[PDB]
Amino acid sequence: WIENIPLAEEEHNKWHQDAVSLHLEFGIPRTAAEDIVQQCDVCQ
Amino acid sequence: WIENIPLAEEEHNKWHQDAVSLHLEFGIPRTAAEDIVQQCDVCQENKMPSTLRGSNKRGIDHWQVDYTHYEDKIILVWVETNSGLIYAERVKGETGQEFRVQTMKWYAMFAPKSLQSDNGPAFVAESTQLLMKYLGIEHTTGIPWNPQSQALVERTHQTLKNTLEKLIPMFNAFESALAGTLITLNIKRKGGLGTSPMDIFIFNKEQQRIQQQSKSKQEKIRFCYYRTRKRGHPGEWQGPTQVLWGGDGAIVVKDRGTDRYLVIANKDVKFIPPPK
Amino acid sequence: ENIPLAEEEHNKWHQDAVSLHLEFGIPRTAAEDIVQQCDVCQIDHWQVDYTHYEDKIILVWVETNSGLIYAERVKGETGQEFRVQTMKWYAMFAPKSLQSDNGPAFVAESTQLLMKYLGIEHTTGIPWNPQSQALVERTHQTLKNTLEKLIPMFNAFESALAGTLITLNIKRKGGLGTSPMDIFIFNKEQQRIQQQSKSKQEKIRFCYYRTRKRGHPGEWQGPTQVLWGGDGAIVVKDRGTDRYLVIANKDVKFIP
Amino acid sequence: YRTRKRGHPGEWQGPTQVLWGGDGAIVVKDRGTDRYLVIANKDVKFIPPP
Amino acid sequence: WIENIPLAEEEHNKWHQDAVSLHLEFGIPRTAAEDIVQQCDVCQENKMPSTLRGSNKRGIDHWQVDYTHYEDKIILVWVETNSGLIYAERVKGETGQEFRVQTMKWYAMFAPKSLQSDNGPAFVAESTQLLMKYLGIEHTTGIPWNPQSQALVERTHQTLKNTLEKLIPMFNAFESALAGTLITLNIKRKGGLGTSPMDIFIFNKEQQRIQQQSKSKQEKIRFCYYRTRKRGHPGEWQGPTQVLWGGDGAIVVKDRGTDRYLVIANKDVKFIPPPK
Amino acid sequence: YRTRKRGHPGEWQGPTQVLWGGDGAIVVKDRGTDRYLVIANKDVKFIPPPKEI
Amino acid sequence: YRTRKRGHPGEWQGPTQVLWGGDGAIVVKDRGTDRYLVIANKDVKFIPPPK
DNA sequence: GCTGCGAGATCCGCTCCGGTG
DNA sequence: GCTGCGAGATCCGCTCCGGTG
DNA sequence: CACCGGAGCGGATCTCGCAGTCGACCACCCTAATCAAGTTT
DNA sequence: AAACTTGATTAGGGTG
Repeated sequence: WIENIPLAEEEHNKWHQDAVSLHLEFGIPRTAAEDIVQQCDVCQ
Repeated sequence: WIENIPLAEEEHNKWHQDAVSLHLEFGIPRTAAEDIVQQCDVCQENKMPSTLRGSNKRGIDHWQVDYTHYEDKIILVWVETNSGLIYAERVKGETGQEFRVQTMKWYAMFAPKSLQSDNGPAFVAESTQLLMKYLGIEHTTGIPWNPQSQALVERTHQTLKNTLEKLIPMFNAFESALAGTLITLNIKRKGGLGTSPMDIFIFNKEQQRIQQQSKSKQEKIRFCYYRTRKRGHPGEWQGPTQVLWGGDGAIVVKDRGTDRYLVIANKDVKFIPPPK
Repeated sequence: ENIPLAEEEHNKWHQDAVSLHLEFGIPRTAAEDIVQQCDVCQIDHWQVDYTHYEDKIILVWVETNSGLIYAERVKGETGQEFRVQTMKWYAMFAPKSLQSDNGPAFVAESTQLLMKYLGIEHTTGIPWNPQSQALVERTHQTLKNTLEKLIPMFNAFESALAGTLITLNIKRKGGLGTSPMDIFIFNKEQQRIQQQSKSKQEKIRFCYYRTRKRGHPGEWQGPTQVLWGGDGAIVVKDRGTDRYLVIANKDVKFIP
Repeated sequence: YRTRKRGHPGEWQGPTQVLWGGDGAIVVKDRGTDRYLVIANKDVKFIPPP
Repeated sequence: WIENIPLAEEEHNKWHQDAVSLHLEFGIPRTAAEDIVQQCDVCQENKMPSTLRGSNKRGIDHWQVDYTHYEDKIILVWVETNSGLIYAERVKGETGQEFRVQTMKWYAMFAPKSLQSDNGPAFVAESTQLLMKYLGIEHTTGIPWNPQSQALVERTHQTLKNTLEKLIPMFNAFESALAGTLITLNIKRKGGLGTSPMDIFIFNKEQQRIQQQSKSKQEKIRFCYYRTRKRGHPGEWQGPTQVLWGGDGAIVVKDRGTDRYLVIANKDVKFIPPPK
Repeated sequence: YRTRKRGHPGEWQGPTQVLWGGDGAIVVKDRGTDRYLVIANKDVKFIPPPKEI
Repeated sequence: YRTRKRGHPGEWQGPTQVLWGGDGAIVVKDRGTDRYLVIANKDVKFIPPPK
């Protein structure tokens, strides 16, 4: 989780998927993933 | 706060706190804040196991026992699980042979079908176990450092010893007073609807009569499909199996998948027409 | 209430109170009251014997009706030991009443007292009933026969004693696969339903009563006893017919 | 009967209706939720109404 | 039909049973059938005292303490009642002199106003008591062999020792780890609204201030009256007392009769007009 | 997990895996004896599965 | 499914699996004797699907 | 393959009966 | 002249947001 | 646009340890080191 | 006369 969770935060800035996709990739919290995608200006 | 988190994480790694205070002061979502101490070593280590546990109502004639040392008197105690009618007897030694004889007596008083009992050697003894087996009976093991599986017998050791303290001066015999306590709580203790355990055991022996159960076979079976809705959309009838018993608005059924009895509301039932 | 209709049938046919209970599903102390109140024919009721086997005094307990029993090894036939034994025996059951001979432990003052302490009908006397006595005899014969089967097989005499108690009370069955256990049990059911439902409530009450003719209330009649007060009903004998009747409590005037 | 309760077995519940006898459990309605359920027969205590 | 009762009474005096079975079999009213065992000696004597009890958070600056042996380390623990912020310190001996010094320290850290503490001799010591007195402070006695008045300090001995088991490897010092636990639960434990005890103590010290508290005297008083209904019929008005504070639909008042604060719904109030 | 010797509980041990779950106690393997065991929940200190991994 | 004795149709049995669809009959196991069996489609009543 | 429950004493709410302006 | 509440795991009663016959 | 579902948090439910260091001596059942008693190539 | 198996009587591990 909390080792996955930063790394996915790193990786979304690269690869910009769904929060869904990272929840389902890394097995993180989805809502945190959603927080990244919102806090990711790029998908915004 | 999403990136406050590694610092908050550090502050757990430093200062090792609850998911809450950490959640709030770092102002995050709390749930991964719990996944902290899930992922902590330290705080993961030393927490206690909150665990409720359970005792078994279990079976008609299913039983539970422990020996007693009342006033330096070994008293071995014969105590039902389901409706918790009991028996006991004073004993000179706890030994497996002695024990085996005691249970021969008490077993002969009834058709006790099974048992929970602890790690005491006489319970545990080889020919004791072979005797349960010899008679086609289920011993089960009260386990180390759980009197609590042995709950009721210890409970009743309480109840009984209170009653002893009443009655024993009234008698020549301690063991007639033992009879008196035995009498009373297997009988004279009556409650709810004002019924003993004895009521309930014996009643249920009438209730558990095999001939009646065998007889109900003549009553009709139907089968029924149940099915399951994913995003609103019910599955195939899963399978089709007997309406074990119908209720109003739902039924009794088994999932062979679990091999376990189950409900289906009568809307998600298919009624399956008769042969004809 | 089926009790007065059962009484209607017995007044005709003169059966056993057994089959009155069984036929009509009434109480058995009701039924026993009928046969005792039926001049033509005019539970939890036991008999004991100590018995010697292999130089082992054994106390025995024999229900007079189901025929179900109990027995236990005895050191000596003393009143006091026996007083303990009937503590334990009453422990296993809810016995009402008893027969026995005049045996000293039985007749003894603290023993008879103890029956009274338990509210029991004890009867010592030369036990005279071939109904009972035949069965007690069959019991002891069958019994020590079954000892002679079982006792080699067991570490304990009292375990094999247990064995015979099983054999006869449980494993031994008849009719529809009923052991005297099953009998006894089933009797305790409805009897302890009726006993709670009835005898505890009210005793020795009279009333005036009437009979509705096409729903037209009769004259008030009696005074007669309230024999069994029912739920919304009672039981009464109309003195003229020598027959029992159900009367609804509205057609009752209870005589205070 | 008793079910999940606070955790695992709660405190006892009902008295309810003994509807269908099975092996090891049976279904009784929850008066609270009006809902048919199951109680392990080790979570049961059987009773005659009156 | 209540003349069965003395015999039933005897049957309790003999056979000592529940009010119910006795009630039913003797077929009486049950309630005096309970008054039996109320009046029994035998079935009575031996009953247990069902008693809930209570703890006192008490007023601000009211405190509670016990020593704790942690890993053979005397640690004397300084634990508030009301908002339960705490302190503790490791000690070499429990002694009254040592103790007296410890409390000098901790007392100096605050304005702790009172105490609950047990029968431990150092708590109890003469000059200890004289020291509380010397400073105008209320000791109160944890009674002997009841930790439960000493509740929170034992509770916290739990909490703390869990935290010790975490932290102590992280430090040179056991007592720096003691500082760490101290830190955390007096601070870092934060909950509800995400606040420490430290929050609450200190806050309340701001709210425990005398001047704003004394300033409010300028605000108006009115007095007000009350009466009591016997079989529905209210008494005379039982005098006038200050409306200590008014609420909506009721107020704050004292009965001098009890010398205790009280409510009156504003209908049973007389408002008493001003001087003028 | 831990175990009772004259009642005296063991130290916390392993840790290892939930094999069969039950309410209040489970099945687990003793690594030392390679043997299955039933442990009182009280003496079961729960862990999430992945451990360090 | 049912079975005949001297042509006399036995009582219906199952419901069961159509173990294989045949022409004029099918395959079924007897749950009682644990044996595959064929039943002529007249001695069969097929069961409609969940609808 | 095994699981905490019941007894004791209080405290509040609901029902039936009676008193008050 | 004084009073068991607190730490630790689990779960139902609710809402906010997304998917779709 | 109505209905069901995944994710979220306040509230609710259950079990338990703080009480100084803990063992000392019993009774039962099961397992094991050690000594005594025979033969057999 | 070395080795080979089995019964007897006190010392340790799990349970009231």
